[PDB]
Amino acid sequence: FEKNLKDVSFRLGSFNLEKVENPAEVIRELICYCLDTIAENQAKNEHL
Amino acid sequence: FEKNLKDVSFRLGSFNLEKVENPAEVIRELICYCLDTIAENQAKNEHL
Repeated sequence: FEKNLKDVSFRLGSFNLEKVENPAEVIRELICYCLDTIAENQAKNEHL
Repeated sequence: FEKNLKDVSFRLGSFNLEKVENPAEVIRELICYCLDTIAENQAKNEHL
């Protein structure tokens, strides 16, 4: 990825990543994080 | 699906599902809505 400016452009960062075997387990943890973090905030929103 | 009491399960209903042809895509939509629903209730929390 790079920081694009008005008619000049320069390098920001890069990762030589290495993928993994579990598309599902990854997506599960992402969804579970959201649904938990959602729910805790609606509890706080009631209390406040 | 079923409800359990009197130490046994009791069917409440049934569905014909169909396996979905575009799996990763409806998953995309779902995690977008969840990331929104975090951010929305988080914004309400800060205000409260």
